[PDB]
Amino acid sequence: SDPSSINGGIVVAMTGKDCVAIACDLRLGSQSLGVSNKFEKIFHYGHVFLGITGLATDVTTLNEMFRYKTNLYKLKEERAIEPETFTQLVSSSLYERRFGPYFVGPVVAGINSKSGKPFIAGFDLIGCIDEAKDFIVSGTASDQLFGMCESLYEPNLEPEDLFETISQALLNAADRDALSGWGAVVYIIKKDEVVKRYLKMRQD
Amino acid sequence: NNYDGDTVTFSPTGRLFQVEYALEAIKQGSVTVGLRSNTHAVLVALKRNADELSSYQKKIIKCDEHMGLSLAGLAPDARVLSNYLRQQCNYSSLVFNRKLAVERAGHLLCDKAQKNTQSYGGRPYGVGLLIIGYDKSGAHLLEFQPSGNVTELYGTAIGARSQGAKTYLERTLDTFIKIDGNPDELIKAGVEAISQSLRDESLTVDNLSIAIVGKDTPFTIYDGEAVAKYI
Amino acid sequence: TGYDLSNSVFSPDGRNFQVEYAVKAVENGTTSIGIKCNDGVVFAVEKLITSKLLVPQKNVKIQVVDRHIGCVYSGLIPDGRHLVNRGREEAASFKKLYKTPIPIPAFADRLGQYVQAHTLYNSVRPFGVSTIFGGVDKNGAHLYMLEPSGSYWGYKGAATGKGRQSAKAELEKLVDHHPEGLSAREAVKQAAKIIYLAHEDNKEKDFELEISWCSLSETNGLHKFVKGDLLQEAIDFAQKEIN
Amino acid sequence: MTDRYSFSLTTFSPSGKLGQIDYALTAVKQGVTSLGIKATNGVVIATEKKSSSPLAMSETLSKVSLLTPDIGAVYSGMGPDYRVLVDKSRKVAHTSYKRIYGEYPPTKLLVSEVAKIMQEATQSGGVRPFGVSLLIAGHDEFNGFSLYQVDPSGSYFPWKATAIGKGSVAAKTFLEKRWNDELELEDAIHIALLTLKESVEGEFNGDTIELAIIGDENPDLLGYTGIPTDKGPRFRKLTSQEINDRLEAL
Amino acid sequence: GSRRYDSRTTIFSPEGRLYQVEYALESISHAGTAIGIMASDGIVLAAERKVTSTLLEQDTSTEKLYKLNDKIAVAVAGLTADAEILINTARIHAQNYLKTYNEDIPVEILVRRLSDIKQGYTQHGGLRPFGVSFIYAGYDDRYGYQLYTSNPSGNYTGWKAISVGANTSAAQTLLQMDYKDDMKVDDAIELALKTLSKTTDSSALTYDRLEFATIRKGANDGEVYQKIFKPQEIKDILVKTGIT
Amino acid sequence: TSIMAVTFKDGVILGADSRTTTGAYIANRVTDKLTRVHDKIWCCRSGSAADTQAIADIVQYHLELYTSQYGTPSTETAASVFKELCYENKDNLTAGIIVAGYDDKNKGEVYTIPLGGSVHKLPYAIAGSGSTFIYGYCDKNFRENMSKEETVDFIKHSLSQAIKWDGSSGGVIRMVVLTAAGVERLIFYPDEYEQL
Amino acid sequence: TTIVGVKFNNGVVIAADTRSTQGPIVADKNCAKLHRISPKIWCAGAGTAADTEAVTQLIGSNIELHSLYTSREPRVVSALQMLKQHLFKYQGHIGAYLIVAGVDPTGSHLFSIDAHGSTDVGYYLSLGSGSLAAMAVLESHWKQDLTKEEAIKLASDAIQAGIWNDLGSGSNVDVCVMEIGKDAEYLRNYLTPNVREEKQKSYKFPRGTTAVLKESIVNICDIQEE
Amino acid sequence: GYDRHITIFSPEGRLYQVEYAFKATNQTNINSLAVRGKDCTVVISQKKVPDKLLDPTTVSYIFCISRTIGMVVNGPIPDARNAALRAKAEAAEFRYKYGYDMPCDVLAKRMANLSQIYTQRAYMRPLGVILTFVSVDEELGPSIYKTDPAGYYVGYKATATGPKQQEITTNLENHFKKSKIDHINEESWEKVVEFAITHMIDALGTEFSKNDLEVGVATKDKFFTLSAENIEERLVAIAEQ
Amino acid sequence: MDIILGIRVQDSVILASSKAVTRGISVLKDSDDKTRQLSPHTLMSFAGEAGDTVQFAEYIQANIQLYSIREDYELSPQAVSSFVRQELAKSIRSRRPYQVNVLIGGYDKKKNKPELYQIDYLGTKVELPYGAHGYSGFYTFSLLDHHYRPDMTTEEGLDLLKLCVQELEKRMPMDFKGVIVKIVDKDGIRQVDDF
Ligand SMILES: [Cl-]
Ligand SMILES: [Mg+2]
Ligand SMILES: [Mg+2]
Ligand SMILES: [Mg+2]
Ligand SMILES: [Mg+2]
Repeated sequence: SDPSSINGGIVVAMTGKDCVAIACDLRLGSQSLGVSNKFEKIFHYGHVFLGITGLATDVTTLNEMFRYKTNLYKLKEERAIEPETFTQLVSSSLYERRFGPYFVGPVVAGINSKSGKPFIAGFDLIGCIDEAKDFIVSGTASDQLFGMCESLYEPNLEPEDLFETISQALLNAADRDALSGWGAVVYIIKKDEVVKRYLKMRQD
Repeated sequence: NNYDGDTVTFSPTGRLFQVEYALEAIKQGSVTVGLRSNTHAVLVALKRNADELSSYQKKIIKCDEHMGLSLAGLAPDARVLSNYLRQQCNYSSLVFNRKLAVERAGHLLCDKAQKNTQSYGGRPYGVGLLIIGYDKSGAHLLEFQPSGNVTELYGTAIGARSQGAKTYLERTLDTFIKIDGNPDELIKAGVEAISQSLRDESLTVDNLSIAIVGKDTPFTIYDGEAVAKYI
Repeated sequence: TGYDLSNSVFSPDGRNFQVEYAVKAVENGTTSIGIKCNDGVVFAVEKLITSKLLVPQKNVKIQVVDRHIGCVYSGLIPDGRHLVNRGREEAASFKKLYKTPIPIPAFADRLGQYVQAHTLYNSVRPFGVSTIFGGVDKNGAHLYMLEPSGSYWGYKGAATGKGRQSAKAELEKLVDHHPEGLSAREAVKQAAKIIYLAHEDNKEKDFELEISWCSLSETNGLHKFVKGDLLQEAIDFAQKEIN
Repeated sequence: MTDRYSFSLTTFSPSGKLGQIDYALTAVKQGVTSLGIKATNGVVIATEKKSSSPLAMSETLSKVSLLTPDIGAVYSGMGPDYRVLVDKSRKVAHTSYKRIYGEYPPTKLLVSEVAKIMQEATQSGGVRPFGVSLLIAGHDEFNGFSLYQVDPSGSYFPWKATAIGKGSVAAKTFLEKRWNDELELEDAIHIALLTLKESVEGEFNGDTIELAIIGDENPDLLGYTGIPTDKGPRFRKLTSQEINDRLEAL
Repeated sequence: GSRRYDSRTTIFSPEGRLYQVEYALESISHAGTAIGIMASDGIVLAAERKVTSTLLEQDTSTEKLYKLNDKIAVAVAGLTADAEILINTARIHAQNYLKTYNEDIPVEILVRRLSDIKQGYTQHGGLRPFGVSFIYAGYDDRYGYQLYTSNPSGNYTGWKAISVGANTSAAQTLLQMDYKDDMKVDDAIELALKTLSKTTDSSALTYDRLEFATIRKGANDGEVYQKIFKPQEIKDILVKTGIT
Repeated sequence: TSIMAVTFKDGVILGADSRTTTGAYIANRVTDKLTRVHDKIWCCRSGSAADTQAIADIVQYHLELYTSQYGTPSTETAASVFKELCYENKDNLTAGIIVAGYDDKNKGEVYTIPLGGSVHKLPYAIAGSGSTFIYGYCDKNFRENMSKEETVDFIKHSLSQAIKWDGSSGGVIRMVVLTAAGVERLIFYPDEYEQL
Repeated sequence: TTIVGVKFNNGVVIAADTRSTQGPIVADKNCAKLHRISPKIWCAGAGTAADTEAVTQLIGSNIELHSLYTSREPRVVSALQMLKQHLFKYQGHIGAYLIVAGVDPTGSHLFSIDAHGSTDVGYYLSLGSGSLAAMAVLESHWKQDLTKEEAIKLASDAIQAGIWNDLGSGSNVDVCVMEIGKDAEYLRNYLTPNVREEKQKSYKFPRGTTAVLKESIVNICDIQEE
Repeated sequence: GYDRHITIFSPEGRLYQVEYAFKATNQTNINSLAVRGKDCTVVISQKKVPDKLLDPTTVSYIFCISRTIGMVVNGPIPDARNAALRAKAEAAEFRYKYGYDMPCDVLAKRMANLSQIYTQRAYMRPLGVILTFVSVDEELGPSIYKTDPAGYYVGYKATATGPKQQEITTNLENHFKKSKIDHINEESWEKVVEFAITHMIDALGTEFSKNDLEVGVATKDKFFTLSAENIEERLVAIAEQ
Repeated sequence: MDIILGIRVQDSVILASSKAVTRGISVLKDSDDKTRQLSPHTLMSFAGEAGDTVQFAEYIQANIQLYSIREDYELSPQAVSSFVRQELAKSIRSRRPYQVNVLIGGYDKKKNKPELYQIDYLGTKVELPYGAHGYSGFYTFSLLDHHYRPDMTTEEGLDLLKLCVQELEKRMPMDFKGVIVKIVDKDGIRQVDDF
């Protein structure tokens, strides 16, 4: 009945020294029934990465919408959109549906190509921006993720250390949520290289 | 000349030529007569055929039990205006339980015709109407022009050669106004009036159209052998 | 040239020729007048008897707006009726929102703005009437005259139609000979005389006189038609003066 | 009523000319001269304040207008047409950009929006083209400093330096001889004042000349302190005194 | 009323021609020449800017060649402002298709859509037509490399090599002479520049008077790359082909 | 709310408490409920603060535009404009307004517009939650043609009792006097009116 | 949320806490609730956080255009009128509760605004879940003719009362001072009385702790030449 | 030659309908003048009542737009009243939306923008009027802003409009060349009205009675027009020195 | 309606759909075909609210047939599934949404691969080796999770499907009157007339 917990799933993002990380589980379900273990929730438009939790039809719709908008942006601006600018576009787009909203929890992650500064941001279903220095969480196990991140996180972690921290944050949070799991992906993002890693985890 | 292309243009002498041209269509139409006493009101109309195989074009239209008109000019325009009168008579009865006064019916027709003389895109109506009726103030006769001008009269005529009938009624004024409680004699006076406008042709059984309304007489139209009595 | 073929076009003079042509239709119409008296206004009009077949006293020309305003006009009669219909809508909406009956200066501008609006576009034709109107409100009596251009002013006396020059001269005499003012009953008598005198420009056909008035003392500030004995008395006074 | 002019008033003639656009350009040609010069560290736009009467207060008539904090505009041609275009340009910078992306548009894209409005007045029903040419100067993070010309047709072109209106042909020749890619902003202002003197008949001072720059950020004109990333507008209109100081070193 | 001032932009002549379309084509014949050549391994777009100035900022300037998406580009001949209206519409159509079907829009479908928009202005609305002719260069996985043109009438046709704008009669004859089916991109680059060099109304063909673009599968493995040439890169290819 | 308006010999006086509540919390203890819609036409507001502020702003706009065209509006006219808004939007509004004004021709007038949007011209009017407790007192103590000092005392004593018994009412007693002489604001503090 | 506004000698000061919640969970520990309508008109928002931000930016945008149109610096009464009419029209569905303060050519001003469109005037105001705690402090220590230093002190003390006593409020105090004839000074994190203590343990993992199935490079670059 | 009938460009880049609207402006044959004092703004205009049948109290070309703003019009009365009604509606709406009184210069800009639209849109004709707005603005002080059929507007130290505007303009120019200040250095508005009437008499070369003039005065927080008896008192003071 | 199943094997996609139509109290029909051919190599089965199912399926069919004629080209299964998803995602925020769940089985002639897409009435799309809607998956997925191989033949897929239907007939309370089975491969669409 509650649209934000029909399909399940989680996303988490973190900042490190000259890098950012964003990660998500791979489950899609119909309440109790597990339907897919390959439903990735992280997308990217140029060097800007977007994770989306919540109602899966809206996850797909918003990805298609932001691909649409960032493609037109690039054609007109003659440059790729930056994380700070894209964050405002997500907020604007969500608020235009104020009284008929998309039931989602978006998360933005990326590095500004000009300043080199790591950037992350989170939103509620209607556009309110949470721009944290440390970490952003979203999904049906957000409480669990808040608990993991608050204890595991420390500032200025090197890329390969940040990978271990965010991976352990996701995995252990997902294992305490019925509607999350069935695989996981972690993106490690540096100024001009991005590595994608699929994690081995329990499949119940 | 340069000022007759549309109804939205005055001439240098302050004339509206499109309205005057619409008035001309009435003069080409067949003659119809209207006259009244204090108890009854009568319409007499000369119907026109296309040829010997054709029917004679109807000239009189009923608007309500107490009101109706006769036409001269563009017949489809009379259908539009009579339909509007039927609706207005009907609105008055349904909403106010009131029979629409003949004078008020004239005011409504004036205002409807006026809007077509001051706006771009439209055109004036190309028909003249004679409205008779019996209401709370007795018998009435009205003459409508598509310029918007509506006039209350004892008697009148419109159409081709209508001047002959109009002069006759102007002479007979004192006689026919006194024909109270005698429908047949009032119609006789109307048939004699329309006869002053005939040339070459005479009033036959499928040529003549008569209508009457009065104190205890609903608006009724007579055609065919029903008018042989008056030929 | 061609500046006079379309409404709302400025000529090289800065003139709207279509509005000036509408004035020609007004000048072609019958004579109508208005007289401002001590506590009200009087309106009168010439009605040409085209034929004996016209029913006397039936084709009424003067029109009431609300219950306190009278309107008379010369030119295209249907155009005048259209303007009065709008005036009645304006007066109704004013009273609906503000409760009090529309003041005469307020009513004047409502007609003025509407007539002016018909000089702004080529998709409409200007009004072919000059309208004399007025009545009594909380600040007293008011008389106005409104032209095809939308132009209007307040008047002590007003006249329009074919016999306007004759009428104006008669009105000017009354203003000079009565600086203190004219009574309502006097104004009715004078209005009858002026129409009879102005009928010389239309002397071919005979006519019918029609008078109305609004007076604080005589009609309680309501618009009424002059009828019966008071009308005959005014006709007699008028006939005596022309002989 | 109703607008019954739903058809184009600008149409192709047998020779392929769009008459109304050509005639609009003729109106621009009669207009007072305005110019723009781009330097390495800024842009300058300038024009003459042709006062219609000495009783008129010409400071109340702004020929050089701020569109965004980092973008300014000047014109040649019909003043009233310019004024409404400035209103529309200021609004479209918000409605079609700032309310979406949370930042002011880059110069080239605001120019693109103004151009679109001018193009539509050339094709839409019942309207004439705008009788102005615009010079729009601005700065943005990724494109740097830039200068654009927009014409009645809606066409726009980027310039290193240019002039429009009355004495544009002579002014453009003057600018070709003086412009190089190593000019500092003060050098460009100096050249602007020299160029503008040639097309001005009467008084030539700070009160008869209108001049503005796109240069360094002005934290003193921001109106608030406390946010490090907000450093103030790059658009600045020079005062009457500031112009006169540079007319002594002329 | 208003009828007096109506030019009636959407009527036939007695000969069955559309006045405004014909006159718009007359306008386009004075625009700078644009050429498109299709090869087996790519497409070339070359176009001449109209009598420029030394003070024009060329490296940030665009009047001829526009990107519609990553696979399709257009060369413009006519009113630049009119072209940008249509270009923006085409960019939106391409994205609408991508959102709906999750595949890049086939070249012809985009061309047909823009051409239908042009057609509408000739049949209804009483507005003037767009004074623009396009050359469409694009790639999709159905027909591969494709060249199209459209004009103010809304008619479109496919080509191996084509020109629009000024001196198309002379340009088309030169292309018809030297074009061969087994031609390669590097050869097509040379043909396009040689044709412009001969048909130009200017005294000589230099880098500052040109816009240039290639669409190549010269992108690392089975994918397509668009290359809008920079001023220095146009200068180099002019020296390489021996024109300057 | 405890609001009232009272006509007297020289004109009319409006009175009000200053308490605005959200449940039992006093969101504002120094509220001004006496509101100017024209120079010498004011109103007392009761009900939803959003609604009555929105209505009063629209009326002020209407009377400002009336004045520019037709000169000073009557108190009856101001009451009519209030009524039109309250009657036509009765489904969506919770507003109880008392309109008071001074003409030179009509002198002091009071109109009350309750929930339904009806209009009632009265010698004096009381409204708001606190008015229930002073129907008896006001009916017994009101006289026509009182002096300024008597009317100030009548309102002060009346609203004192309304405040004493109604928890929703309180704070200071504000008053606005409307006469030929002009517009005078009065304020009375708790230490004054509580000992009455 | 706790937000306050306090008038003083030559201007007005507003303050706010920095905690934003989603039920009982703290979403952001250092949230920015002081919003800029114009350079010298600032407002603080409680209620639906997207609404307070959205309504502030819309009116702020229209205020900027109005300022350019009229060639005048924006007025607080204009921001107030535009905000209340917008909120009334939406009948309380836009859940924005605002304290609007600022300086303009008319002087210094302080207003509050409820979500339904009603406004009020005052020398001291408070809004949000911690408004009762804050108002207790304001009613205890407010006086007429406060100095700038006294008003900043009173405003932050009122926010502290909300921080310590209201569960809906916490973390830091943000302040903005608007004085007549001066630039508005935004003091972000004016007080920081809630820094977390050092943890007992480091939770940095040994590298290779997480089990991995597949690795791959993600192509973020555009289609390449040659 | 339909480029002369509607507002489209002629081959010279001119708008003839706009130019002809400027000519309609002088159809009333009335001259107006406006000046600024220290605390006030004064506007005077000729009053001509050619018909004895007219009520002279209703003949006026000065309008009270708002409490603070006054407007004098040069042009036919129908177009004048059209502009007046619209200005009144705009001023009232402004106060409702933005919570403060519409400034004189802002209203002028708004009416000028409306005029600009009539010069660009074909279906609407220009109004054949010139509008002079006056007030004592709360930010800018005494203010004169004038609008025309081209959509042009600007502020003025002083201004004149009508058939004989040039004579009045030069007279005013010469005075301000002497004084070297942007206003009439006088405390009371009565003396600023006396200055305005005196310099109109000098420029036109005609004497005025109380019924030949029409006067409007703007002070802080109100604009008002003078009665015939107030003007008479002004004329008496002028004659007595 | 009730049970719809799908399985993608080596070289084909197999769709199985129940034959029963029940109007509350009575079974009105036992031979109903709950499928529509969208294009020569694309089949769509459906289940949901009465009326809306057939109305939606035929509407989609008409649109894909229109595209095929306009372009003289068959859309890929991926492209068709995306079009269908968008229509349902549009529908869910309408005045009265389509209450319809679909499976799309297609053979991509370009990639020479079978493809199975599962889309629910909200517009939730997933590509799967095997799928179902309603309660069908609750009974059959444990069997498919055990026996499924990506290199299965069509005959092995039909046998695994028979085991799924047998489990449904055993443990489901409703009588769905058997299933109609259709195969989608490189040669097009055909019906298995004995199952
Ligand atoms: Cl505007
Ligand atoms: Mg789990
Ligand atoms: Mg499990
Ligand atoms: Mg109490
Ligand atoms: Mg026009």
